[PDB]
Amino acid sequence: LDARTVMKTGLESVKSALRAFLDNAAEDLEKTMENLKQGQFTKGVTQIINYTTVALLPMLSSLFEHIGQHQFGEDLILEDVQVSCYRILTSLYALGTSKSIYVERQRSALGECLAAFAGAFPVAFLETHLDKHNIYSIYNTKSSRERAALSLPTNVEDVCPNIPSLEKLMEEIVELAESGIRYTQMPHVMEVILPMLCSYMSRWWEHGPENNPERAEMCCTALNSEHMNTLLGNILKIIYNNLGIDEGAWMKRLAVFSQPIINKVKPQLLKTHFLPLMEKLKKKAATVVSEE
Repeated sequence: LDARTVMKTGLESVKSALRAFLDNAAEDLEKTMENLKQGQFTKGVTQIINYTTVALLPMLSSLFEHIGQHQFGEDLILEDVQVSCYRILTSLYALGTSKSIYVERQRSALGECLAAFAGAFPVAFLETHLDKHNIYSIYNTKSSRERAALSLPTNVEDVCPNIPSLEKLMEEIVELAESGIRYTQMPHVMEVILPMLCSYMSRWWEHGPENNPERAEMCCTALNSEHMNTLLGNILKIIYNNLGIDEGAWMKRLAVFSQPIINKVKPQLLKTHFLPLMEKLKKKAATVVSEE
């Protein structure tokens, strides 16, 4: 797809076709939300679950990496498509924090779908405090009247009710890392939360005002080099605390997720906390696990 040219000059028929596609995808995701929450007992529900997990989540996630790495978020996701994507955040977060043996089988694809969408998402849902600067904000663009006219929560805190902000997600991550409990105790965080903020920072770090000193601290997201240091600290702490506990392929997926993340790491600041990773990964190298 070519979101740049499509948005700059495109026919309204195909325009509305794409907006209707996104709205219908969000609608299908929402109806799947309510009926897996109320549908613990099982089939049309099984048919729509198969539809979701086989086509809908994967192709949407693929479009998400597309938008992210082609940088097409600067054109396509602007007006009411981002409120559809707010609803998609609510859906995918409900999936991530959802506790269900039925979904435990396909939570693996859920993690990559969340990672892709957070990488492609143009609104700082994690920086609720500073979202006034974001020109992409539906609150800035839609305006209060059209916001109340449509289905907007009218609050930057309420735009994602159960979705936590970056600061409280960070305190949750550091608290669970300090606790250092078994992987099977609380897997959902490791295979859902981590990829989302990893992709989020991999996008928004160069959007950080530290990268562009001009227009700083009224730029759109304050995700600092100290923030990426903090998430490196989190990565090291959880990986060390869960080396011993039965590990898994999901960490190899997390390490692939952190591969773009460790690219931001200077190869000399690499050492003294990846040199510990050096030694505790190559004295433990008799495993299928591989990094770097």
